[PDB]
Amino acid sequence: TAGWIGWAGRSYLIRTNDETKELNIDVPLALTCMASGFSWPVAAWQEIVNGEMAVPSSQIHPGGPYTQS
Amino acid sequence: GGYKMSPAVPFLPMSPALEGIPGEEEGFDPMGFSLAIDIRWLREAELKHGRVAMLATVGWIATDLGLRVPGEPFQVSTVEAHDAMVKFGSMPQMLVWMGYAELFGFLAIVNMFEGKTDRKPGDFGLRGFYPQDAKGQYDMQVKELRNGRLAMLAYGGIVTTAVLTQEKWPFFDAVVN
Amino acid sequence: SSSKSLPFLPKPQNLGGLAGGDAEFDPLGFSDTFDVKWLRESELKHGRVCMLATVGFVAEQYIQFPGFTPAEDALQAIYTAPPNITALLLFACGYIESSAYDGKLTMLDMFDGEGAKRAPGDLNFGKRFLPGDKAAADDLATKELSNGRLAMLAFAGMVHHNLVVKGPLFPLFPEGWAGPQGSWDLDSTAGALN
Amino acid sequence: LRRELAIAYEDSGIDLLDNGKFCQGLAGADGAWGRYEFDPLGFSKKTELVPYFREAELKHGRLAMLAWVGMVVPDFVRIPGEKFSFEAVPLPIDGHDAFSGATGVNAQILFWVGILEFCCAKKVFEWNSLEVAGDYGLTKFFPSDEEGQKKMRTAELKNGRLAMLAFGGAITQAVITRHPFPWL
Amino acid sequence: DERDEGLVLITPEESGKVVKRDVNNNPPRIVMKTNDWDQPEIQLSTGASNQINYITPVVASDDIKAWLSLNVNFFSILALLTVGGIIEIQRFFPDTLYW
Amino acid sequence: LEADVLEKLLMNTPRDQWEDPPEDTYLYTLKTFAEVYGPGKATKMGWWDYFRLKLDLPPGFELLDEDEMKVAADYDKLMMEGKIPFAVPGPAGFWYTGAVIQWKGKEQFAGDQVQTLTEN
Ligand SMILES: CC(=O)O[C@H]1CC(C)(C)C(=C=C/C(C)=C/C=C/C(C)=C/C=C/C=C(C)/C=C/C=C(C)/C=C/[C@@]23O[C@]2(C)C[C@@H](O)CC3(C)C)[C@](C)(O)C1
Ligand code: KC2
Ligand SMILES: CC1=C(C#C/C(C)=C/C=C/C(C)=C/C=C/C=C(C)/C=C/C=C(C)/C=C/[C@@]23O[C@]2(C)C[C@@H](O)CC3(C)C)C(C)(C)C[C@H](O)C1
Ligand SMILES: CC1=C(C#C/C(C)=C/C=C/C(C)=C/C=C/C=C(C)/C=C/C=C(C)/C=C/[C@@]23O[C@]2(C)C[C@@H](O)CC3(C)C)C(C)(C)C[C@H](O)C1
Repeated sequence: TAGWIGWAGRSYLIRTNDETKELNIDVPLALTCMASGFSWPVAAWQEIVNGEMAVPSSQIHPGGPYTQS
Repeated sequence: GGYKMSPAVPFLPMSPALEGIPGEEEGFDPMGFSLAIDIRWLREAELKHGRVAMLATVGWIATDLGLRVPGEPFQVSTVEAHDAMVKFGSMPQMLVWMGYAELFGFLAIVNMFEGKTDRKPGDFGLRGFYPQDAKGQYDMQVKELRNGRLAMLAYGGIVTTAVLTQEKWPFFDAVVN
Repeated sequence: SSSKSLPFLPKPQNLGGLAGGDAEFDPLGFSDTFDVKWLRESELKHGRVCMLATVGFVAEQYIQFPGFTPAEDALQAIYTAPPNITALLLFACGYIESSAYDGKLTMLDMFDGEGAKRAPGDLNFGKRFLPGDKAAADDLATKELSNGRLAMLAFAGMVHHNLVVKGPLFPLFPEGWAGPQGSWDLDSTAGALN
Repeated sequence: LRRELAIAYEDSGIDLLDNGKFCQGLAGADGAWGRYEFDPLGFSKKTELVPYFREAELKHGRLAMLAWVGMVVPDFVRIPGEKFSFEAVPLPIDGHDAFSGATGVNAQILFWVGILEFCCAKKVFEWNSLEVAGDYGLTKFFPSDEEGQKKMRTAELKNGRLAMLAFGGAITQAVITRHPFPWL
Repeated sequence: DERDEGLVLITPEESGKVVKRDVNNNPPRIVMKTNDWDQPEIQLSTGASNQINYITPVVASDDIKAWLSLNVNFFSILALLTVGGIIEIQRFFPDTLYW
Repeated sequence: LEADVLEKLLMNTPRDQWEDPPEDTYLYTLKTFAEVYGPGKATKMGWWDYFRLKLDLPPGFELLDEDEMKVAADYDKLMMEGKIPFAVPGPAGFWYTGAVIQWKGKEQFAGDQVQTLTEN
């Protein structure tokens, strides 16, 4: 159930990609993602394997600078 | 010629909202409810009340005269029938069905107000014994409205007098002093 | 344009082109909100499962497999049945569900990219008997949908009749039946108040 | 002259300028031999409210005209009922207490009067003007001449004021004496 | 605007100069800009008028659906349904006797 | 608006604001409604419109009097001149002793030198 919730949510976020959609929920798409999240185990393993789950750490902010530039 | 005066109250001008609607021959609205609320909503509510009250009046008359459906749970008087059937379980199911029908009525009202459909206030599409000519349709709508209004008043009187005198529907053999 | 089924409501515009929509009936706009392809696939699935379910519900009360302890109240047949065989039924259902849709099982995956050209309810099962003429094909599709809808309603009625009677389906009124008044007994707000 | 309410309502509402006449030229300020403009406290100086004042005056006069006759008649005759008999209620002044409350006899009168007033409030407020103050269209027997209409309005106002004072006198005398008509 | 169609709406400069009656036979109404977003314009009557002035608000099903689509209503409804489901499960199967 | 109340309102309002008073003032309401109603203009008003106009226009007793305005002006003038109409706090308030003291000391900008009977 928890993986279902997480998958649904991540899928809505990926599909929307907009603060406006985050604020005013696109209820049709949200319900669609909630329903679709039932195959989350297979879908998540497939994305992990194929590289669509995690992005390289060089594509995201690492944190504060610890040295001189 | 000045304003157009209400035939019902000759010393008041007819509300412009209730012109061209069935029942404008009387033009009765001294308190000016049509000047404050949409006439479409007002007429929808009036027709709903009239129909419900006609059914309620006929049902109260029938139960008071007798004619109870077969079964032990229904051997109660009309006044206590509400509570008896609420306990029995008939009334909750009836209310579920009312909620279904009223969901559809609410959709009809919303669509009418938004203009999606050219639906008249109380029209649901039923055409039975409906005259073809426009004058006949107007007369039939007026007949519906007047019978419904009479039924509203009649049900109010019936329920109140029944609760007061504890008599049957005619109330003719009742004592008042 | 008023809907045929509900002449006091606007006609739904997104459900056109599907068999069984003669009386265009979508008062709540579900076809507008969601994809009619998915909705029709789900409707077909419910119809088929429910008509098979009604037939099985009737049959189980009388006839059972050798062994397979019976349960006159077919609602209890799930508990009374061999758990391994019930799990086998679930396994076969899952295999069919996965294979028919290739893995695009979800509301988003199915009818997306490849597989969108597939008809809503078509699983390419028993299509050899589909009449060639489009008139007869559409008539058969409408017959399937009507039988499926009637089966859905009939299965709901069967289950709830079993619940109210607390007994087998076939005797509609058990001996000494007096009414369903006492079945819904758990305390409610208004019931407790009055 | 008096025009139909439909035409008269064309120019209706709270006027802001003032016809320079006593009480805007309304009828009812006329002595027996000359002109009697009675307004010691200068209430009529509120010309915008003058129509409201005349409407209220006529309402009070009509109501008190009914009330005085309703205090006189009951002692001579009563409704053919057991609860209206002289034994149940000796004098009219007792009627209020006798019929108040759960009996509903006076509650019905109050209810119907309230309904009538709710229906007439629209004229009282919106369609009130110098010419339609107290005019509900019940103009049967109204003379078809300017002088006749003015005299009839004056007679109504004078009788209404006389009954307005006479009802107070009669009710007070009846409460003080507990006696039949003559002292009321 | 359909509500005021057929009404003679005179600007404050024309007050008293225009005396033509309305379609409903009412006198002309003075229109003023208030510079208020909630009530941009206000109308005064030149005399007694017999006109429709709706006090009910104008609510659209699209507006209601947008308001419910607001994340707050969506998630509050979701949480209320979830809490009701858990409560009803506790009612129907108390004490977890099956476990 | 009555003549006396109009005179009182004009007296209360600053003179410079008569030309074009601010939006939220009785004088502004009077200007807006007198430009639309009166002689040579709309001589009638709906009962409700007139009722609202009388509700939102000021009555005579709402505005300050000549003596009250004089007292307030004297108070403000004293405080700005650096003199304090002496008062002592009492129970949930303060009494006026009827005395005018020199609040500011020899050094006007020095907060150490403000005069008080206790120290000065
Ligand atoms: C090569 C290949 O692929 O094979 C082919 C083979 C073949 C045969 C050619 C094919 C097919 C078609 C099939 C198998 C079609 C089956 C259709 C069924 C089983 C329909 C059941 C309807 C039940 C209804 C309406 C029940 C209705 C029940 C009702 C109304 C019950 C109502 C009551 O229960 C209620 C609700 C309460 C009770 O107390 C009272 C009663 C009245 C009994 C395929 C698909 O091409 C595949
Ligand atoms: C200012 C002094 C003054 C006083 C102190 C005073 C006192 C009383 C008292 C109590 C002591 C009574 C009971 C009484 C009664 C009536 N007064 Mg009178 N009155 C005063 C002045 C005038 C004027 C100027 C007129 C007038 C009139 C009438 C009429 C006629 C009504 C009619 O039939 O129209 C009646 C009944 C008018 C008229 O025409 O009288 C022939 C008229 O013009 N009064 N008046
Ligand atoms: C109060 C009182 C009394 C009284 C009274 C009075 C005046 C009572 C009045 C009662 C009254 C006036 C009751 C009307 C009922 C009308 C009904 C039920 C109409 C149904 C109509 C139906 C079902 C129509 C349906 C259809 O149109 C539909 C929807 C569409 C088309 O397919 C056509 C058809 C036809 C199929 C006494 C007795 C005098 C004294 C006592 O002391 C106190
Ligand atoms: C019985 C009763 C009840 C009651 C009651 C009711 C309805 C009571 C009603 C009382 C009422 C209606 C009382 C009027 C008084 C009028 C006065 C005082 C007029 C003075 C007038 C004076 C002093 C002077 C007038 C003039 O100087 C003027 C202005 C100008 C001059 O040119 C002419 C004259 C000199 C004449 C209850 C509560 C309903 C139930 C309870 O159970 C008991």
